[PDB]
Amino acid sequence: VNSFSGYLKLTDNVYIKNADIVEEAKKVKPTVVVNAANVYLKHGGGVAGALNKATNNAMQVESDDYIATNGPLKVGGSCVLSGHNLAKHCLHVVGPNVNKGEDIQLLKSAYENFNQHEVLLAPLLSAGIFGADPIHSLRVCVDTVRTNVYLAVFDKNLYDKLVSSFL
Ligand SMILES: CCOC(=O)Nc1cccc2c1[nH]c1ncnc(NN3CCCC3=O)c12
Ligand SMILES: [Cl-]
Repeated sequence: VNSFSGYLKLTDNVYIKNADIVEEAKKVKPTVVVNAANVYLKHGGGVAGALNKATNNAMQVESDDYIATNGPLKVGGSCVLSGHNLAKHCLHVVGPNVNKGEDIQLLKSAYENFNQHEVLLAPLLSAGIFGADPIHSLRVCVDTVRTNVYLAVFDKNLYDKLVSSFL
């Protein structure tokens, strides 16, 4: 048993809710919140901008030190950093950005990072400003992640479409 509340169960291990991931994280304080990161960990907008804003820019400060030491992530890759006031840890995962021409096939690799964590609160990778079809992202999530994932979908109309179209 865990403290995630109000989720619809899609599969044995995937759950979904219409929620603002920032508010969900602040309420639940999960062990792991997933950020929709880019390779430079520049948290300017979308989920990343909102998560970083909620940390009063501490996420960005930590991220800039990480990049200065390690260089950029790979598309499809991840790193574990602090969750600040939102979670114990933040798993920064880079899904392919279709608006940059990045290979949508890398979305499966991105979701594989979730399997290193028993339970996660996460957004749909490559959705929103990353330009992929969220219905496709949900399918890849369900077919790739084997650990317990709680998906927060900000947009109510999209949430309803994701549920109603789920196979
Ligand atoms: C002050 C904090 O409040 C907010 O950021 N609210 C808010 C506004 C607009 C969109 C989202 C949002 N929260 C979200 N959490 C998670 N995925 C969000 N969108 N995506 C990104 C990919 C698919 C999707 O529904 C949003
Ligand atoms: Cl977004």
